Amino acid sequence: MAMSDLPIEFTELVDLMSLGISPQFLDFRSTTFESDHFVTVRETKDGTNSVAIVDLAKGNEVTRKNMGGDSAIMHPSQMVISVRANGTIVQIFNLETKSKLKSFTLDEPVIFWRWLSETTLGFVTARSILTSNVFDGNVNAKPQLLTLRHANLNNTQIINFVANKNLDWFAVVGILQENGRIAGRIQLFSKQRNISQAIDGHVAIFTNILLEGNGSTPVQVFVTGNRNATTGAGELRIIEIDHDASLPSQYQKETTDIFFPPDATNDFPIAVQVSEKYGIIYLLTKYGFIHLYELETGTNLFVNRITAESVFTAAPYNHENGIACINKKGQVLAVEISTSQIVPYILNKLSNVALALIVATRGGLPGADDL
Amino acid sequence: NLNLIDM
Amino acid sequence: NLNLIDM
Repeated sequence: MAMSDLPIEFTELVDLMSLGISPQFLDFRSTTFESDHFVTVRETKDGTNSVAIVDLAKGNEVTRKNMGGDSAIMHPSQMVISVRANGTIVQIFNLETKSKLKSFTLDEPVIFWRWLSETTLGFVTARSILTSNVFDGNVNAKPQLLTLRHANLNNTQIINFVANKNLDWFAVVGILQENGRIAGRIQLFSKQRNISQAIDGHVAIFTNILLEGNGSTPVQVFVTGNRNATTGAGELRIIEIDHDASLPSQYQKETTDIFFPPDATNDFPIAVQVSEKYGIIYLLTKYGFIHLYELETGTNLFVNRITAESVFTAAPYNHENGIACINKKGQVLAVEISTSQIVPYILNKLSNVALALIVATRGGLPGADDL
Repeated sequence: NLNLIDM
Repeated sequence: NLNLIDM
């Protein structure tokens, strides 16, 4: 396929090794990525920790600071850094105003954290799942218990924690070795119902879709991807949550195969992000394959290899219209749909008029005026 | 309790 | 106070 006909736009946002980052820190624990605004690299040199903040939105400007903690993340959009020492001491600072937003010491160590929203930080301990309203102004208030972890996440490495926009549905993802492969486990929690459900999956996200009949009111869907560690079968599922009975149109569950080539036995999904505006799911594998699916139908649009070096983390890109990731060589890579080519691609390469109409209509995209 | 989702 | 980051 000629490059001008690709339905995606690919960009290298930065090469971290060009900024002087050492490859020994390019790993899931040390180089963190909450959004395409920033990359935070925790460095240790002669026994002393530091953080390098790379501002991808400002020409890859690097801000370096010494720190006493051993784990650090940036906010999705603001110059707010969250630092912890050995899971127990936690401090969150606005680097602009210099002000301390949160400062507390946990009795039970935090072992994973992730921004759930612009206002809310999620914490997972050995036993518990918590959230903090970081910007509530009460500096010493500890995170609030959301729920206990489900036993299905026992013995997993926690790799993600996501929520819906209403902050009343949540998913925690962990991985473990099983049958010589990596299996994924997900705890889904409804805050309104105070109920958890254990499911199999490597990736998860909550999103919204506008359906015919429903005016401008979206319906909510949960998107999950899985590779079965016994059978090797890959599956994407999209399922409605909390249907508003006032709305005439419901989202019928969709299931789609996730393709794995024959020599990719040990590959699995590592990230999923969604463009709400365009209704496009972007699913990335550990080995660097990107898979696009249309959100309404679950149709697999496109599969391509964006990197040969393994991906270790990912985040939304371009106001959550795409996906960005970091590979083991320190390249920060981004994919979003080509607004000029996606509809022609569906029409001409997939020969799918109905799907072309769906995508064109939802996104206000060119290429479908003659249908 | 029912499943939250059909999965 | 302890500050974990050197501002």
